[PDB]
Amino acid sequence: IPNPLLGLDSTENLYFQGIDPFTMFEEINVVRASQLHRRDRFDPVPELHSLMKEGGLTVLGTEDSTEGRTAWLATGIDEVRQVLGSDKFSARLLYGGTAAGITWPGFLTQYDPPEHTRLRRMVVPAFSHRRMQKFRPRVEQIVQDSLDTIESLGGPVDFVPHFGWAIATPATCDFLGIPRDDQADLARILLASRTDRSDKRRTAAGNKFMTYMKQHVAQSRRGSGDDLFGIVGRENGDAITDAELTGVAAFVMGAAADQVARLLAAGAWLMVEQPAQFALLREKPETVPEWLDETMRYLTTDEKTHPRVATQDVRIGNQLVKAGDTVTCSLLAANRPNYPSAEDEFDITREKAEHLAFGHGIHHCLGRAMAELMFKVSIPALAHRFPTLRLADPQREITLGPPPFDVEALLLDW
Ligand code: HEM
Repeated sequence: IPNPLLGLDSTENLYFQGIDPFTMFEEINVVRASQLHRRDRFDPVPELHSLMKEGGLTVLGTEDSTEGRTAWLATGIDEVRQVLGSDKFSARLLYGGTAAGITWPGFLTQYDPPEHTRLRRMVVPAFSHRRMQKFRPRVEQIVQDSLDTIESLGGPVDFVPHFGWAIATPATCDFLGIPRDDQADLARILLASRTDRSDKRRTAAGNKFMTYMKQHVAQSRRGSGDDLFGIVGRENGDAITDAELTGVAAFVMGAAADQVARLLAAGAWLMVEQPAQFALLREKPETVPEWLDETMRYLTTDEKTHPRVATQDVRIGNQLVKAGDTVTCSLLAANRPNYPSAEDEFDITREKAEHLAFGHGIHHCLGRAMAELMFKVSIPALAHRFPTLRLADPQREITLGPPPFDVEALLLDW
């Protein structure tokens, strides 16, 4: 029971007779983790910078009950790696007990070994470095088309739709063999499922997409395409279900496509904030072999991992994480440990900049090679195309939305 006589926070004060206390505990902690992972331009916010100084593992929240659950945040790189690499944490148990089945088939984030291992192993070959090599020429074409469209319009141009989304939509669609004629309507439907203010209309749109995708999966899984479905379906036959394939594909075009768009927008913004450094990339790329890793480290566009649930008591760094506790890992804190300082600042010329922008352990980003391909093609292509790229209005702050790193609009001229 919150006490609204004492405090002002709306989220913490929400109460009505018959409210679920556990739900409120979970939701408040999610809100806290989210607030901590907003950004101050490219930087951690002061609240996270402060929290980081406290130690490598801190309490986000601790339930009203005697012997109730604690939600933890891991910020130290050692603690983050330890939690994410441990077999004593579950991802599945975040969504229900041992009894509860899979809620969203193909949502790998939600599986534990052994079934996480089998499903990921089945879908892995479609996401390989070799497979991305084969995909590069198509990505290069997508990027040039987008730059052509930008140039043809004239500045100012909003790089969120015209760069991030203009690349992410066709790239993710092409990867799944989605016919060119279907892609614009699908992107529109996905927009509605991500943003519509009516939850009812949001669900209708989501269902419309999943219906299309289920049909596409059934059509493609036994055919001869180089799309995800042909590859995985030909290789695995009936061992992978239509629902599992639908789930994987939907993540690629849904959530993951949003991530790529957000990364590309954040990248374009960094280029106009650090033009001398990216001039080095376009004119002498050989002198900056590790530019990609440094950029990923600095940007950390996926600030935090999904909470993991302790399956038994476990020592993390110095603390005791009790069975049933959750730990959320701050990839942002792990990647920016020395913020602020000269050494933390973006430096394109740095030695092999090591980072956890794509996570760690068994759940590490399946699409890392794809995301990297996207970025390694798009950013240099943009730099060469528009060397004079700048903010249309240097006086105006860039508006950032809720995490993950969410550039709402990026008006650039050249
Ligand atoms: C289209 C490109 C992408 C695809 C297809 C993709 C796909 C995936 C999938 C399927 C997972 C779950 C893997 C598992 O649980 O075994 C995952 C995890 C993850 N991805 Fe991506 N991803 C993409 C882009 C990105 C980007 C741009 C970032 C930002 C750096 C990112 C960061 C992460 C992180 C941090 C995790 C681990 C989450 C956790 O441990 O809770 N991904 N990715």
